[PDB]
Amino acid sequence: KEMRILMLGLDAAGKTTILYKLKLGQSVTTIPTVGFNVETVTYKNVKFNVWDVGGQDKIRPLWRHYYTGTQGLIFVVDCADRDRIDEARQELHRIINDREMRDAIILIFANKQDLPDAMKPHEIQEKLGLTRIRDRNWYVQPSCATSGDGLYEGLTWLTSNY
Amino acid sequence: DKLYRADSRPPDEIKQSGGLMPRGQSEYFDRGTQMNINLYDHARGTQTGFVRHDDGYVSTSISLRSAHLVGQTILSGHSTYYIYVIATAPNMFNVNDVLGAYSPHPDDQDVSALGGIPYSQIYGWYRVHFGVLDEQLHRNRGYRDRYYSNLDIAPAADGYGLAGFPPEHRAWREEPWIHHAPPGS
Ligand SMILES: NC(=O)c1ccc[n+]([C@@H]2O[C@H](COP(=O)([O-])OP(=O)(O)OC[C@H]3O[C@@H](n4cnc5c(N)ncnc54)[C@H](O)[C@@H]3O)[C@@H](O)[C@H]2O)c1
Ligand SMILES: Nc1nc2c(ncn2[C@@H]2O[C@H](COP(=O)(O)OP(=O)(O)OP(=O)(O)O)[C@@H](O)[C@H]2O)c(=O)[nH]1
Ligand SMILES: [Mg+2]
Ligand code: NA
Repeated sequence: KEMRILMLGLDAAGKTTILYKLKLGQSVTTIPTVGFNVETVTYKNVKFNVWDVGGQDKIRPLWRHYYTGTQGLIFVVDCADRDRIDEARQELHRIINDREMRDAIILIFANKQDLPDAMKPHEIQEKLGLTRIRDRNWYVQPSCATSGDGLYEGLTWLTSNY
Repeated sequence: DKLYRADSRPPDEIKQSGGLMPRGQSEYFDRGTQMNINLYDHARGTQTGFVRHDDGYVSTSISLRSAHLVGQTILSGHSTYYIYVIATAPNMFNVNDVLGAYSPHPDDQDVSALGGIPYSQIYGWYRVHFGVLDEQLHRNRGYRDRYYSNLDIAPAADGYGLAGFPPEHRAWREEPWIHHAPPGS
């Protein structure tokens, strides 16, 4: 079985770190992503084709040109970044309201739980307005991408829930 | 459909670089410099006319014949070079469509990849020796068609915001760039 995954979120959320922690088992130093990275990862007998697309403001209009064929959305949020949680909400709802994304289940990585000021999953769920999403499954998974905690639990949710 | 990039680096070096990466990427890891993703700067290049060290784009051609002509210009001093055959994906932009009539060197006929081109996107390559394509295409075993077969280059409408004309440039007061104008332009 195969699953085409689109991983989106604002810049600095932790997307590329997640991708390379999963594919390499290691924590890498990153460059801000302006195009995309793509890797295939095998877990509990599922081949996950994960697309890591750049989240800076100027290149968000390109997100939709990756929606085709997507079976799960991974939306990564920087939980220490309270100043941008609301912008994160607006970008999420713009994604899920595109017709090409109607049937993609949504995993939220509530990332950077290691940081002191960090918003926890209850708070993230509410600041993202997720209960207004009533037409598909979603779930908020706490994570620290650098240490890898939360990631395979997220991947487990994706398999179980599709 | 496919794109074609003439490049003097051999396939083994490309594989170990993870693909065809922009110059700006090395600059970033080497001295923290942020990549320049203004398409106009990429197309204009440096005052003196050369490729910027911070360039966030990688140039490709739309035909094998154009890529070869580029190789016989830019790469004339290399007795061996490669033409990489590349699938389409949405980090690619038709420079002349995005810059429109303001494209500074429209003869380049460039389709450029923002952030570079991963190895999995490279279908294969032609070796060019003393300017001649004598050999059949060598297929990239690392290519992944299913990744790319359903994706296209970005449409120009979603490229306009990346045109990056300088702030006082008149394009910013006209369609289509006016909808992305920085403040005061
Ligand atoms: N290369 C092409 O097939 C191509 C296609 C269409 C248009 N053009 C035009 O040709 C002109 C020059 O383009 P170009 O893309 O060859 O210049 P470039 O600087 O990217 O490439 C020139 C050479 O520099 C080296 N190089 C490139 N990127 C590198 C990297 N990241 N790390 C180490 N070495 C690297 C390679 O030896 C390469 O052949 C531009 O005007 C462009 O519009 C080129
Ligand atoms: N403290 C902490 N830092 C993290 C965590 N995950 C990622 N980071 C860091 O946050 C910064 C951004 O990480 P990236 O993986 O590049 O984020 P990005 O979402 O890919 O950004 P774009 O490519 O611009 O879209 C880096 O310094 C990472 O090391 C985490 O769980 N905890
Ligand atoms: Mg990234
Ligand atoms: Na394609």
